[PDB]
Amino acid sequence: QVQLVESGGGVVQPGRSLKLSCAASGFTFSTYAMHWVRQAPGKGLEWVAVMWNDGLNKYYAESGKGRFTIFRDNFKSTLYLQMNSLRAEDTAVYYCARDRSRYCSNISCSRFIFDYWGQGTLVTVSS
Amino acid sequence: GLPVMNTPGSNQYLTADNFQSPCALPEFDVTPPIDIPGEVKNMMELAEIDTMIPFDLSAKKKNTMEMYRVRLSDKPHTDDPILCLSLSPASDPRLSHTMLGEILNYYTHWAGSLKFTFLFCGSMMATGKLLVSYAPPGADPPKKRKEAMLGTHVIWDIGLQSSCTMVVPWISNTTYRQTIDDSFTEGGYISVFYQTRIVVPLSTPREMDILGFVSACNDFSVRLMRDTTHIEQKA
Amino acid sequence: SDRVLQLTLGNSTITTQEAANSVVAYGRWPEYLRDSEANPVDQPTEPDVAACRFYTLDTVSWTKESRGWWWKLPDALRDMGLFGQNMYYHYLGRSGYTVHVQCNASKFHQGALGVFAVPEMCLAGDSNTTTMHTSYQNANPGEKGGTFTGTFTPDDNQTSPARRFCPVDYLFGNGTLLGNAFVFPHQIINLRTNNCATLVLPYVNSLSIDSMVKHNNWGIAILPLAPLNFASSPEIPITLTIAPMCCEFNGLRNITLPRLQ
Amino acid sequence: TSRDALPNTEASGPAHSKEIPALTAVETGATNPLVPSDTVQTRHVVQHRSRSESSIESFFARGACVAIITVDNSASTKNKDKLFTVWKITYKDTVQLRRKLEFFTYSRFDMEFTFVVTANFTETNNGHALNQVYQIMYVPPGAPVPEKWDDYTWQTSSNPSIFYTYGTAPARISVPYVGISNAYSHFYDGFSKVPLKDQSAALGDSLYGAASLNDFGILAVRVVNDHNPTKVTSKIRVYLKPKHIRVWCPRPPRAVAYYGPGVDYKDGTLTPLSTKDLTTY
Amino acid sequence: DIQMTQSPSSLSASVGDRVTITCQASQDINNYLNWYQQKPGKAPNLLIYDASNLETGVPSRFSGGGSGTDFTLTISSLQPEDVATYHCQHYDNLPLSFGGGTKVEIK
Amino acid sequence: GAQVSSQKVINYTTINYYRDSASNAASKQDFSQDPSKFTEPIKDVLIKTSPMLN
Ligand SMILES: CCCCCCCCCCCCCCCC(=O)O
Repeated sequence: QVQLVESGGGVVQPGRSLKLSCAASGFTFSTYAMHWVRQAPGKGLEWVAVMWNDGLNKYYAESGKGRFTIFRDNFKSTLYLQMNSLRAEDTAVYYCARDRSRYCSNISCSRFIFDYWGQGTLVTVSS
Repeated sequence: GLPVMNTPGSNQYLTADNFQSPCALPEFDVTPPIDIPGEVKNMMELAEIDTMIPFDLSAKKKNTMEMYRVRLSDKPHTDDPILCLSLSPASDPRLSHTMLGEILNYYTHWAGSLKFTFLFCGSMMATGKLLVSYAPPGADPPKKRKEAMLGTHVIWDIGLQSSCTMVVPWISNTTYRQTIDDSFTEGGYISVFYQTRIVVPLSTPREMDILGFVSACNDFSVRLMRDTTHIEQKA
Repeated sequence: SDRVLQLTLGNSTITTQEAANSVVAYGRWPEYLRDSEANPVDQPTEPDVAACRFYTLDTVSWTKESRGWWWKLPDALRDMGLFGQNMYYHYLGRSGYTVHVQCNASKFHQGALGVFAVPEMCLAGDSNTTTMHTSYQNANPGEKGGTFTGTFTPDDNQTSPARRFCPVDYLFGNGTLLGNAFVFPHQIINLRTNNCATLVLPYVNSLSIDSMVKHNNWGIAILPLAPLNFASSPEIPITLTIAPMCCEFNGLRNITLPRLQ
Repeated sequence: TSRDALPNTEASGPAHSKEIPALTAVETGATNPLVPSDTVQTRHVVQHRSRSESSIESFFARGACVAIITVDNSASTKNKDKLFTVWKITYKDTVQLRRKLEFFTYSRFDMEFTFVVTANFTETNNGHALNQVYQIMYVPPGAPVPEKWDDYTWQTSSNPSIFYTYGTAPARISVPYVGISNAYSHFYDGFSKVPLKDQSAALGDSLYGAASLNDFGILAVRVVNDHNPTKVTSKIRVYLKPKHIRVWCPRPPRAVAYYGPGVDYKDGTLTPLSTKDLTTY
Repeated sequence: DIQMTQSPSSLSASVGDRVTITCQASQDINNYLNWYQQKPGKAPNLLIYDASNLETGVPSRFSGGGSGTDFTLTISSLQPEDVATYHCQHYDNLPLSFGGGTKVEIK
Repeated sequence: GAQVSSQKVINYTTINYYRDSASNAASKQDFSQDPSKFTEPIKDVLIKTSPMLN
């Protein structure tokens, strides 16, 4: 069992920005692609973005594209998600997950099966 | 089968062994080489190239561009030295980080002669003469031109040839010297003095700098190899 | 005297009266590909005099505060006449170079410049939280080149990094001491002795021929070994001229239009 | 010209002429090839020293560690599974051999791999374990990487593999020069992709100096024995020795601590030189 | 983009019953689909991958099948601790997407 | 087919067991070269005794 811990969630006023972090332990962080997945209260899962273990290649879902930014620091084994212009529809629990793409920077040789999930951090957009 | 008995040392792993082993990629087709410019056969070739010396290394000038420059001026004559060296190519902080010293720090023993080259970077209107000397060990290190004049020395006249070279000949009791600070195999002393002051006319800078270079001759050698202390890794 | 020289290539020509000498990197002269070492099978293109000629870059001013300058090849010549057209219309290319640095002053000036030619001149970035993360646009400034700095300032906009180099002068921009850079082909311009430098660069690479748009084979760096000063602020210009030699191109396609900004 | 002695030294008397060996011009870029006989009087001596072991072959004739690989052998239900480990082959995980190799720009050589395996218990006795056997499989680029310790991929029909028994002498194999170019490149001043003006920004972005995405591939390591009630931890250490090596285009050595696979450097570690005085011996 | 449709949204069964859940795709995706289990107040857990492979440690009463546009998750004999939400997830191409989820409860 | 070579302080013997040349041991017996390409790269020849520039 590896350990993934998210933090930075809380109450945020509409239209403002927030930053999330996910600290990984128990494995070589710099050799895996990392994902963000969120779940609105009482709803189903929804995928956000991925980054291919190099810090440069990434992909965003259409919901947060333009507003969200994903980046990582391989020396501190940390993953970040910056959110701007948060709307009331962004309230949800955010998870950081790890897939099986180990040395990969392309869709051709990646495969997105999530073996591990974090405990999740809650974000509330309200005033 | 053929009878045999094992001798001591069987099943050990020595990192300097020279045995054969099977190939994991049999019948592999290898790319042919091409004639790339700049091939190297021996490591002493790199040591035989002139590289610049950080003479100053003051507390406020080390790790800057100012450490390579030695200052001259047109002040009246004096018998004090301009610079001093201990001739420890691998352990003296001024010589240790040069290419010669960097290559030496992978070896335990060295021998041969050394060349020192100086370059004058003043205006064409400046003139003067300097003294460069080498004193073998065993006596007081020279602090006055009167003392340095008794050792091996050359007089440099600044003219149309803007550089001077001094060869430090090999002289020692042992056949090799060690690459650490050791009183038994110490090297000597090197210093520079004014022979006559610098003379400059009007409308000219009255201060100027010089640069120094060091390399090895074609009789230089190093034999016993070791790990270097100029690189380290953290846990 | 031995200080005079004349060089001619195509319709260009240069004359100098106060030259030190010409240095050939590793003692090898530029040459075309041999039949025993050519990987591609298509007929190459040799524009010859149409591209093998001297081009003059924009000049720069040398003062007391200057830390240095650097350029990349063949990037610096990407917009020069038909050479750039051939570079962008073809997939593969190779060539040598002749680099000529010009800088003159009076007999009452003093100072010195160190001119270095480095193969595979990698430089260090400015980010302290990522590595190898500088962008194509910043890594290829063109004929304007870049400048060295006297101090290291790491970027801190982690959500929007600048993605550009930060080459320190005394570390030579790549973690190695400047005083050891004389292992590369070089020539020193000392104002009291000579006023120009000439270097002949053959094609050096681990491949017979490569892509000219993606990879730079040579780099040119000019740093003041002794600061400039004059009876007194002093300022003198430095101009740089470069000529491709034995250039050869292969793999003709439609033209490429890179994103330069 | 093979391990032959260096040239002898001649005898020289006083000189009074118009020849000036000691005066030169550093500006030209050449080095003055002087000998002690050109500046001082010397005696004739027969030379015996030679440069036999500063050569490039002898400078790389040392086996150097490059990696440590850790695997476990315990019941899978436990918090830590029977951890088979994956390592991508490189020499930049350590600094010593990296620094030695980066004296040059290009090189060719065959490789020799040596594996040293050690193991130990983690809890208080509670029995022992039978002798263990390890499998080291080479996975070239494009082949399927194992996803479990008992996958079908471990059949190794075409992948090279080594089975090693604990307590025996270290394992060893050889491999040729396997570069797709005419020589390895320790530096690459370029990109793997060009961003086109007519194309979206994300499609042309690439790392600086990356060259090929991954040069040589992967090593996969597992314990072949099923399990034991007691946890046993083991480590594998990889050692490299270049053979038949050639090099070109020398470079200055690294002067500051390494920072990542590139030439980048970190803040607060840019002061290698120490204090001294200009006129102090 | 690809849309995943799950049915039924919820169901009830008695202990020991055979329960079947279906996830449908808007176009053929070969066999690129995973199944996850999520108990209340906890993160999902992987059950099936490649639409048929059973993850190590999962009880043998779970099994997946189907291909193309229709897929099925079945529990041979329901147990008290199987009450949870079940999700389907495809990875045919980016962007990824999940299903709506299906709740399982005891009758 | 064995190779007999002389040690430097008289002979010693070696044999190749594998068909791949990568399996051979280091044969050493290197050859030196002139470093003029690095030390004297200037175009024209240089004579050390005569004045370098005139
Ligand atoms: C168990 C068999 C393993 C075989 C591995 C073959 C790959 C060997 C690669 C060695 C060269 C390493 C790179 C040196 C210089 C460089 O390219 O940066």
